[PDB]
Amino acid sequence: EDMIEAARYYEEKGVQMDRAVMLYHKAGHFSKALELAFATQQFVALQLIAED
Repeated sequence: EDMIEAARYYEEKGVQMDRAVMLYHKAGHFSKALELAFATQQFVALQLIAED
């Protein structure tokens, strides 16, 4: 439950929002992370989300 709010805070800042995507992926809530990874063009994040 924690890194969900951590990623929300990072997106609120919007500077480390890639790290917010990383945290969202770590939370298992790939539905929120996949859209952001596609938008940011992070194929590493996309592959990590798809495998996990």
